[PDB]
Amino acid sequence: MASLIYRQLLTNSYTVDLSDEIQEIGSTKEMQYNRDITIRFKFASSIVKSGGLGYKWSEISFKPANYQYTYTRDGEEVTAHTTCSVNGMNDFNFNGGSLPTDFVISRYEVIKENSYVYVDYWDDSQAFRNMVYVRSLAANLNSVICTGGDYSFALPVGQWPVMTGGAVSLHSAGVTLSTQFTDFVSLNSLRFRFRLTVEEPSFSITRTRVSRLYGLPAANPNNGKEYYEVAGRFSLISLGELREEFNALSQEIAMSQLIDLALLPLDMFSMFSGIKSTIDAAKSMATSVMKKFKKSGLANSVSTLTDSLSDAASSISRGASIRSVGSSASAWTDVSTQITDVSSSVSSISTQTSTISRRLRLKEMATQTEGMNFDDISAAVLKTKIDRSTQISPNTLPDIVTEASEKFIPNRAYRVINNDEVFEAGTDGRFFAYRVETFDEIPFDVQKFADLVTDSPVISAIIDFKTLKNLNDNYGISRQQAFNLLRSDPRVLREFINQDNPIIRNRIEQLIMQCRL
Amino acid sequence: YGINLPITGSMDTAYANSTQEETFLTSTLCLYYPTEAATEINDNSWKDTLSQLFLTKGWPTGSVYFKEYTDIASFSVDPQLYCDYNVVLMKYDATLQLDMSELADLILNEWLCNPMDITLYYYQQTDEANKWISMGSSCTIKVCPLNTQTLGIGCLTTDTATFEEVATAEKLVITDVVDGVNHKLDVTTATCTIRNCKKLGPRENVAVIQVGGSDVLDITADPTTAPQTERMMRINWKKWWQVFYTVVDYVNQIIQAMSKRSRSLNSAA
Amino acid sequence: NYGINLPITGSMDTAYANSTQEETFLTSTLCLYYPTEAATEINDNSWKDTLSQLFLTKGWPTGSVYFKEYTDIASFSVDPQLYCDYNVVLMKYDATLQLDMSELADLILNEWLCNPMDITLYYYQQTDEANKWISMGSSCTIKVCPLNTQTLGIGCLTTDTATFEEVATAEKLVITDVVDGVNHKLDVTTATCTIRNCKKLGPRENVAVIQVGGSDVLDITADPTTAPQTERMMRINWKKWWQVFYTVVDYVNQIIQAMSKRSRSLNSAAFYYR
Amino acid sequence: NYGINLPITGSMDTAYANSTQEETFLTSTLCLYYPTEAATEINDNSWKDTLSQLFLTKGWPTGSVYFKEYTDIASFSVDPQLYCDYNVVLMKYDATLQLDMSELADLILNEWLCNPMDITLYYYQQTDEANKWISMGSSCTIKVCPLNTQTLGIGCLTTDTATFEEVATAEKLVITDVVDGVNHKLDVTTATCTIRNCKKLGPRENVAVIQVGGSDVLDITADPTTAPQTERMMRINWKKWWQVFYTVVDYVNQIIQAMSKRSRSLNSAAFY
Repeated sequence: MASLIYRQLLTNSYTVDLSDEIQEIGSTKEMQYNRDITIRFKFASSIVKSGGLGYKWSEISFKPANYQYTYTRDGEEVTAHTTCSVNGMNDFNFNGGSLPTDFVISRYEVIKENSYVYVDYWDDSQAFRNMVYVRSLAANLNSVICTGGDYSFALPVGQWPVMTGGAVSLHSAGVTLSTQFTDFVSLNSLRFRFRLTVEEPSFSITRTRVSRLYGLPAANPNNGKEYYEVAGRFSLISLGELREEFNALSQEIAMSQLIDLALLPLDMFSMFSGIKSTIDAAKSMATSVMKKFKKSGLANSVSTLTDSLSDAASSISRGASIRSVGSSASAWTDVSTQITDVSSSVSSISTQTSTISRRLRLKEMATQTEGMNFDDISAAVLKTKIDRSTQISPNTLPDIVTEASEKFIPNRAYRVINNDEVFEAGTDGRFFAYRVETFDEIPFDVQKFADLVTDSPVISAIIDFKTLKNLNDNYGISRQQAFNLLRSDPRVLREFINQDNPIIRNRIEQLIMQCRL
Repeated sequence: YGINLPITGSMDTAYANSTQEETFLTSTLCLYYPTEAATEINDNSWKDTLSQLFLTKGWPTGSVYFKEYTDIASFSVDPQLYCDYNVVLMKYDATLQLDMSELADLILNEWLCNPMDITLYYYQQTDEANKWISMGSSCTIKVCPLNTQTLGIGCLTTDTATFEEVATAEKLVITDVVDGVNHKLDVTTATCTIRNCKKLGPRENVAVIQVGGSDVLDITADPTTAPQTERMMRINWKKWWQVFYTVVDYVNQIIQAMSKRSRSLNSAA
Repeated sequence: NYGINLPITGSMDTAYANSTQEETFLTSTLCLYYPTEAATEINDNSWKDTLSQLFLTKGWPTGSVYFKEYTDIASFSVDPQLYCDYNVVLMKYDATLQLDMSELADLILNEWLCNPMDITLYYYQQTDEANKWISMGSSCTIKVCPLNTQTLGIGCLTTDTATFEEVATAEKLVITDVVDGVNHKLDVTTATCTIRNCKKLGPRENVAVIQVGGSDVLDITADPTTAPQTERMMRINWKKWWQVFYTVVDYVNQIIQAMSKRSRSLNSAAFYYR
Repeated sequence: NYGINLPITGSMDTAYANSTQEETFLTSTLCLYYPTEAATEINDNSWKDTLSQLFLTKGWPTGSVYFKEYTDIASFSVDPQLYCDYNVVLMKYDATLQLDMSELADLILNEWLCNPMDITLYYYQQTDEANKWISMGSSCTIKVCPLNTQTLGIGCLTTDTATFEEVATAEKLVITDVVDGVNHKLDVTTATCTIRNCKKLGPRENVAVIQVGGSDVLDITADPTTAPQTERMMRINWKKWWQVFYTVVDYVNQIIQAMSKRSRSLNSAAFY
């Protein structure tokens, strides 16, 4: 369960980039409210002549244009402002020749089906001003046809060429967010963009060689109209410190109900379901949550073990001297056996065990093992509280999740059975040796340990010795059960905690209290 | 953090690897040079260029600082070592040798001082480690040894024209008198400050790097000893850009010859 | 077998083969390098000859000893085609020339490996504490410009050498050292200079720089941390030049014994050196 | 090394350690020697550069390959200093200069040991088929006078060099050979020449003289009996110089493989 969710992430990080790379290109260089809407707008043009005799034009282009107006909606007069701009315009030209007396248009813009028209809109009602958290918005608008008027090119001598025709229809396409910054204040808006379809009539330039072209030129796109209008309706659907609360919020999680929710592959789609946000948060956020992971504890560490294998299997000819408590070199055992890069205070064994725990432990998880794996107790903690909070906003979800990994279940140990011998690497401190059956302790070994750890399945000892031996005596514990209570079987464990209620309910609970972060 | 002492000696034999990777992350490096050094470099961005070069050797941008002493006398006088690790560049000026020796003796070592009132109490040094370190604008110290009666010996405790002059207008002076003898002191307190210091531990920081000559320096106040420490390095002289390149190319080597101060470590009492 | 590595049996037979000086007297050449001033002060047309007869005393056959005249530390540091088996060079303390002297010592006293550098087409970088740039000639003037990982200047424009950093102004011998592991566009005055990329190492089992005057000090470390004092680095108290030579002769073997053949040359090594 | 005393083991483990060319690409330098005419015909300010990028193809990192310009076989013969690990020298068949070329090949392609001779005070003699007198400089003119066992001339007066026997008239590189085991008073023009006594031997695991032009060979040998043909003696068919270089690049490894890396030490082959 947690197994996935966690790992599932580091698996899908490669994505982080692609997405990341988008917002750049694109980056720079509750309560519902309704309202029919009337969008009136117009284009503007810039026409620049070349110098010389006066037969040549250098540029005919679109320019943003503002419009202001008032209309009635629900018995109230609404004042609205719009700004119309275009994107993806096409550069055309006309070359009548290189003589000073030959008609030329060096560059004129035309909007076609690969172009967009944007109309920014603001009005003075109250629902509009109260839009700062937006969970969702759709518009149902009529289309409008924009047709080109004539534009005469007044040559110094003779008959004047005239650009005429051209037309496109505008269709509501995609709804976003947006905001206008003028000399002092801001005008929130979710400017829609219109996709275009070319329409009749085509355009041409009389007296020349330009006819039967489709699209709308920038020469006279308003065709003498005071404005173009698109009307319809739109519907809107609307809605350090952190830690100290997570902790307290944990002190209540049930027991049985928890465990279970650690036998359910709470993967990707699951975790970011409950969250309810304004926009593409949880989305690029499930991606940001990523763009946090690949930059933290769990990350690098795992990235290390990985190499420590390659490097030590690739080297060999020059295998690191290191050292190995066990048959032979093998990252897991040895690399920890030697790079006891920290120091002072107690006894031998414990130190390696420990350092061999670090890798072995936490680390192991994100790969292969049985029964409820620590983390799957952690995930449970998360998918829990991260729901009993309700929040939305981006800057939160990331990190906090990550950080959960690095700081959950500070310590914890593991075990490896083999011939009825529970070998328990009590991380940090301790280590014991069983006789599986009659819960007993005989000299533990750094050796027998070495290997049997390296390449065999491990177990995230839910309950360890302490709890176990104390459990075995004041109860019974059939050989049957026991054998399961080791593999950290879901069932058999769930039973007790659910049924009996003695000890077991502390070894468990205590862990919850430990994933306090 | 502090007070008491006895470590276990078992040979666990586990060296904790690297050590330069904690100093790159957590420590500051302060480079002291003379004006002439920078003037010869003649760039408005030399401090900057060297800093990027310092990332190579492993010191994060905001890590290294560049302090300009313009003379050995002022530097000797304004000693408020700013960073964790201080490596001071000294240029061989042959007339200023003792000025340099007195300054080295101060940085390279750990000092303990108390204030002296030359006006009201005639003092005496106690052991080979009790010295009088005075410094300021113009330090001029005249002394008058007292016999066991508070009477002069070769002087009249009344007229300083009979005193014995042992320093004529220095910027830093470590004065030494025959141990176990009282002396009426006559310093020019107007421009000088004289304090009674007890020496001791050597410094786990500075690293006086000497440019030029083919010196041999001389601290020990005595004649019998000559101590040569690791925090006393040398670079034959010629071009300043080269000096700095070397200091950068061997930062760790230089830092390793120093480390954590010790007298300033938190863990004290 | 002589073009590979062979390691010796360690048994303590324990039998030293006697003399050693009686093979070097017969088979080796001794080359004495001195400055002009040295000979000028001697003022005899037969000093080289007189000393040679005196050299028979110490055991060197007539045609054995040669006398080479460098007139300055700068030129000598230039055409160092050490001619004989054993070279003992006499250096007179000139205090302004110290580093000139240091750079020259660093070259003779040590074993060097070099390759040529094309300052014009490829910006280089030094690799370890043993990769240095040794340039020498008429007038060596080296300006440098450190490159970031883009081939862009750092405190300089790889385009205008007026922004470069000058690290040598007209020297006759220069061992330049830059921050290891950084590329640099170099601007030497190749007209009068030659700059080559050398890797250091083996030392010299020959020279024996004997220093006249001062209270001496030689730095051969580029770093600040180390100071190496070798046997092939001797010092004599300046009185008169005739006295210096008398001593060099009166203690030829002692001086030779502090060197010894030329491990890198000898025959049994022609492969990895020679 | 101090070692050569103890054999080496002959067991056929039989495990070839693969490639070889991947150590030389990383760690060695390649120096190309050509004549001026070669470069002049190429007429580009960036030919050295273009070829260098082309050299990355064959596997030689940018700062690896160097281009040295000899302008004549005689100068390239006088003051010798092979600069790089691997040296491949391009020689253009010039038929009048053949022996000049032979004497130069004999020097690069082989391993030389040289002691100095004092023509003034001491009349010398060569010992074996490997003791030769290699002299070189501005203008080398060597006259010789064989001595009988009395220090007396044989067909000459050790007193007047007008009776000597001229064996070299103003060459830039000369490997002189005299009847072995006979003393000779020598008369070189030491002003412009330098004559040194060399013992031959090892060969060169570097020089790969690539010959442009003609047909015909040359027998470095001084005798008449032997003719040695080595791998470090290659030949290319002339078309244009650009083509020559393209081939040298297209077959760098093949050419390098015909050499080795032992033998580089001090440049100037004569050993004083």
